[PDB]
Amino acid sequence: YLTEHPDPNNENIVGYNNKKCWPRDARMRLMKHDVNLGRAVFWDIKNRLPRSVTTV
Amino acid sequence: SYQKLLKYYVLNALKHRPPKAQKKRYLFRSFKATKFFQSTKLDWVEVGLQVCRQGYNMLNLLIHRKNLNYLHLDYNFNLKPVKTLTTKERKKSRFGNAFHLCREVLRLTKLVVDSHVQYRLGNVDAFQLADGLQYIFAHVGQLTGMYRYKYKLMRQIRMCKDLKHLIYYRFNTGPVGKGPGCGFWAAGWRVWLFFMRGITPLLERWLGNLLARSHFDLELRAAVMHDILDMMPEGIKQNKARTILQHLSEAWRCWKANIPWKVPGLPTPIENMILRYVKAKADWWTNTAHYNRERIRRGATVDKTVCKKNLGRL
Amino acid sequence: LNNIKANDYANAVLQALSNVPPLRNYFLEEDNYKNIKRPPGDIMFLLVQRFGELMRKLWNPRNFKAHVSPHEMLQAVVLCSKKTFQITKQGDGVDFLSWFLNALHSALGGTKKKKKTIVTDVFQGSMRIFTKKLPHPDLPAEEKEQLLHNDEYQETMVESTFMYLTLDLPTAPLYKDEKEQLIIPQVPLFNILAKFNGITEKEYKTYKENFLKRFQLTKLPPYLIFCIKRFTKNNFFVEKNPTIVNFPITNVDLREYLSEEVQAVHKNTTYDLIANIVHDGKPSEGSYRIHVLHHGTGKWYELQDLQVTDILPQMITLSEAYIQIWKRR
Amino acid sequence: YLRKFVFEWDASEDTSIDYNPLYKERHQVQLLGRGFIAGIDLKQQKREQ
Amino acid sequence: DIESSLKQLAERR
Amino acid sequence: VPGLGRGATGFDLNDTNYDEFNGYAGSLFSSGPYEKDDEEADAIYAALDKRMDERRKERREQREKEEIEKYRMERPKIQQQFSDLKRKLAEVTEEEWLSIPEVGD
Amino acid sequence: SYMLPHLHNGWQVDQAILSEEDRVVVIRFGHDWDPTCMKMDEVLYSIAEKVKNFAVIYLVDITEVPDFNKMYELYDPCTVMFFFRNKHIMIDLGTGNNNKINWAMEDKQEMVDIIETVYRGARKGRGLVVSPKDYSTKYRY
Amino acid sequence: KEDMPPEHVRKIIRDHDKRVYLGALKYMPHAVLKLLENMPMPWEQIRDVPVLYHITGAISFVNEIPWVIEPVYISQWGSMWIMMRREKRDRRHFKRMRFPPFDDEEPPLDYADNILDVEPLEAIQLELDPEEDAPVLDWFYDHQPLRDSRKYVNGSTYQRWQFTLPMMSTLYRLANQLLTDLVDDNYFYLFDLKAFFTSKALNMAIPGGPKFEPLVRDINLQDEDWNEFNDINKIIIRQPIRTEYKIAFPYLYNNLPHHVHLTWYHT
Amino acid sequence: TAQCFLRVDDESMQRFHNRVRQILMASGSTTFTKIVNKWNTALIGLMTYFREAVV
Repeated sequence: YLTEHPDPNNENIVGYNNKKCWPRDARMRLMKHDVNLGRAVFWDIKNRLPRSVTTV
Repeated sequence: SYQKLLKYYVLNALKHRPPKAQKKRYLFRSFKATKFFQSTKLDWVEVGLQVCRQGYNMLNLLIHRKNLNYLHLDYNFNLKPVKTLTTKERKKSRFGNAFHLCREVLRLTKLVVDSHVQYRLGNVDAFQLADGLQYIFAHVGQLTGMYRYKYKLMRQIRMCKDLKHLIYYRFNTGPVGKGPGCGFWAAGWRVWLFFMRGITPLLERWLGNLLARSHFDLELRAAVMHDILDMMPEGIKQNKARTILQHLSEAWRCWKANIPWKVPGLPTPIENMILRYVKAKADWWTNTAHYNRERIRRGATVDKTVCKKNLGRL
Repeated sequence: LNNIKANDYANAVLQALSNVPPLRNYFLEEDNYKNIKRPPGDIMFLLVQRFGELMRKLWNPRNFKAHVSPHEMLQAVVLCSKKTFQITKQGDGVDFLSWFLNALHSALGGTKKKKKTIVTDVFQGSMRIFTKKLPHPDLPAEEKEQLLHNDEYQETMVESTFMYLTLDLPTAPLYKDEKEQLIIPQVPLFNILAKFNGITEKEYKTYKENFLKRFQLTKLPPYLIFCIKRFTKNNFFVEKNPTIVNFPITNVDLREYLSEEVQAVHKNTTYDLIANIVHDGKPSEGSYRIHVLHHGTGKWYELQDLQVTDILPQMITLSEAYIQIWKRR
Repeated sequence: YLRKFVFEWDASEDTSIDYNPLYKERHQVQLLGRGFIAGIDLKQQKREQ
Repeated sequence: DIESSLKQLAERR
Repeated sequence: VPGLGRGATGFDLNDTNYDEFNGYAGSLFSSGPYEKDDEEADAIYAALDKRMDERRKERREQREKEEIEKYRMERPKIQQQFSDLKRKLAEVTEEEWLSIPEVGD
Repeated sequence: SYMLPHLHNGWQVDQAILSEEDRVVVIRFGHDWDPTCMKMDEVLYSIAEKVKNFAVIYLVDITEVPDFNKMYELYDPCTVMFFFRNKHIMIDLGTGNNNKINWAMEDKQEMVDIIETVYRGARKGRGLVVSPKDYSTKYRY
Repeated sequence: KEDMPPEHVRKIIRDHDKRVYLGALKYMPHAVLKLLENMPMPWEQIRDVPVLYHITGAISFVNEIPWVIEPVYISQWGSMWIMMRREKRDRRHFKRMRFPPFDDEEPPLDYADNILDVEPLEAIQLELDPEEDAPVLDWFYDHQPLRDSRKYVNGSTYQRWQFTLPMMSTLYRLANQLLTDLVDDNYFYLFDLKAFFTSKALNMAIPGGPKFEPLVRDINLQDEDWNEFNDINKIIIRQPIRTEYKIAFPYLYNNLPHHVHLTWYHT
Repeated sequence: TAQCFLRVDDESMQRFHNRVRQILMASGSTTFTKIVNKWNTALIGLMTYFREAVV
């Protein structure tokens, strides 16, 4: 993911969707590795789908 | 009280802007330069009494000019009706906040001057005079009905009370206990003079005035109608106004329906004006539809008509 | 080019400025601009060198990856523009292109205004503005004609240099035409390229003043830039003009837009479209893509961030052209 | 880490409700035993110093 | 008729 | 005939004429014993008001002119926007006015 | 615009009220520039021809025709007045005063229902009629 | 022009082209403000003032401005403080008699009838010991102390004052009740104007200081999504970081120091 | 081995609030019986769907 979408500034955390309904200790904790892994998983899933057929 | 005094001190020191350059015009020098004013030397108590009398007379003139003989103003500037007011009379008696504020200012002046004349007569001691002045300047809201007519004035009142809490609990230490004998009226007198500074131009403007001598589509439609009917032959405009109004409504409906609108017999200048009007009304229509949808989705209080209309527009 | 947050407009503009043979060749050699002098406390030159660096990354015959990160160039752009044209918030392609060309022209002039830079040599041309002041319309006809002798409301000589041509689309037809055609308006390229014919008089009205700015091209740059005006601020919001420009992509003759004494100077006026920046979507959440003509081959490629598609030559005219780069041959 | 014209202020507007002993009981100023806070009675200040 | 009211409206607005 | 000529009986104090501040609009002394001395007094007091306004007259009027110019330039009144088409609409023959159709087609 | 007929003096008003015998006379006291009057007059024009069979609408300017200010308590920026056979009809809207609408409803159907109820009660003989809706609460949520 | 006998205005206001009268009535709030700002001090029995009165008696302004020398004024009010405290300690049954109305509805007493010939009972003047208050006992309780002396004030305008050091020492002694006898601004550590500005800009209240509405919109600390930066598993706690710490060093203990003024350090 | 804490999504809460608002506005001249029936139906649907999550 970082080979195709490099992030030198660790900017992957700025737009990470998280469930604000739960308290802070109950939400997802935006660790660098966890944020990168989530973005990578979503990127792989999106790449599996052609954009014209559908968009995620 | 200490904390709020600090709050107002900080607010004054922070909202402070340097004074702006003037041309140095003095009001009283101009007054003296005219024939209507003359100078003399008078006792402060005498001019206080004279100012109270002049204020009472001027308020009487203002009341009687409206022919409101059913309202009587006493020498303590307490205005009261003499009979049950008719709705017409009640509307006629709506003097506004400016008149009441000026009347209560004159009442405060009457209180101060009356305390001073009471001291000058010899009925009360000078200590009693100073304590009475402190009470007057610390209890303006209680002694005088000022806060209702000007809400911001309430703030000043709290200042005075805070200042009392600042002085009393320092004045009442040691042998002196709680009592009505504390006279120190610098702070409240300062505060009320500073309020008077701010409100002087407002009352002067009111007296000068009194003694002198959403729906964008509807307005757009009215303005375009006026512009078209001005550039209209006089002998033909009897029914052509209604015809062009019907044409405007048809053009708006046609735009709302994504259907072509091209009147063959309509001249091209009038047609171009109608096109411009439809464009402007459509821009307003789209913008207000989006704004209303945002308001409704956010959770603002709306009635049925608004939602129905918005749904239609959307 | 990688899309760092919302910077697709900058990627489109940079790709448009790339694939331009002269400017790209100038920036592909570091020696062409390294030795020019700079002021001590000058930050504009960071735009130049990095841009050249970017070119050398784009045109690398042997690269480890098939994409290039514009992060350094965009950081230089943000620093030089004083928090304008950010990487997080996307800006107008036309405005960014104008600022970037002006900044490249200024920074390449070493410690002085070099009248002839590569930017000026490639993109800048000379155009003759015929500004004709107008009397106020709310005047009697006799006074209106009397003001014609004032020698103030006549054509003037304000000939200047244009870096790009701002073409103004006609307003949307509002009501759809009764014909079977689509609701999307269609206008030929020569129709928008009519304000610069010479006789067409577009009204210009500032506050309490009227004008008639006639335009006449006097020097055609080797690479012509068209800045088609799409986004217009109406009384309430910003509307993007959906008009479709019908333009050819292999032959455009501008000989009819030049003065007769001017037509003789330029032997060549046949322009081929080489770059086409297209804006899609609403004015707020818009996206930028580019159609670039790959020389050597004849293929046309559409680039949008990291997406490179092989577009057919016929389909380019269908999209809402925003910015265009043409080669004079 | 994780209307009504109110003449007198409300007690909830109070500050200085501290938990640190260093801030609740603050060591007053003893100006060499010769300076006194303004306003307060001098004899009271002398007695309670 | 309509113009008489239009002039009154324009003058007052 | 007055309003009672209809034989009806009831079952500017208008809210429009009243403002919470300044009370009801309209001078209470609009008409009265006005003579040369009254005119002289009004002139003197108007001169005094002008002299008082002279304190910041230049800068205040400059700022007012700039503000109104920018307000008109930014937001134009709808009559200003339609004045161009209104004036271009003058060039029309009176014969064409009778030719305006209805919306029946 | 304001295609609705206007009355320029008290004489026009007091023979307009007596002109209609089988139709309810509606009089809007106010000012065209007043926005609220603008809303009501737009609503009235939207239903001007719908109630032509049993109602008529006239517009009266307060400044032009101020003689009815004292007798009808015309102190609001706008009022709507209902007459039939020289008799005023009071409408119980729930607003406290039954003599005048004193407000601009955006829905034309509400005004249509109000005028229909006024006509039904006036032809039957009742001088006071009950609105088929309560306007004390704006019904906004 | 020149000043006229006071009986002229007396007769005019006793006896009473309406345009002149109405135009004069417009400036009444200035009359009120100038009357109230020229209010006599507790140590003065009679304070004669220059008065600009309308020829028709419609209005009368107190022309002068209350110019007072700051040290003399503060010393006089300190002496007033002492005398007031002594009198309140003396009189257990002090009776307030201040009057909120101008004799209620009663007509305004005529000054020439019952105030003109009545002499004041006394003033609140403090008794001054001649041995220590020698330089000031001559003028400490005048309407304007040294207005007619050329050496100490500039002149009749009463705009500049210069005093000899013994007089200022006596004035400082007489005003010791109104001064805290602080010799430093160290008493105002984290409690001065700049500290209050820093507290307000950070939406925090000093214990002894006031409280303000937030200067900028504040996001709840429960909204942040547990970044590695604000991970509480890494933070070592020894003492609670108080508001005073953040005000003292706004750029170290605050994550968004905006419109913060650096407080003056130790003197 | 694990605890699955349940909650109602804020989207569903907003849908319920909007349904209540629609019931309130669309009341107008309707009988109180039908308004209460609509509220009862909304509440029954919400509770029978979000049984534990409501608590």
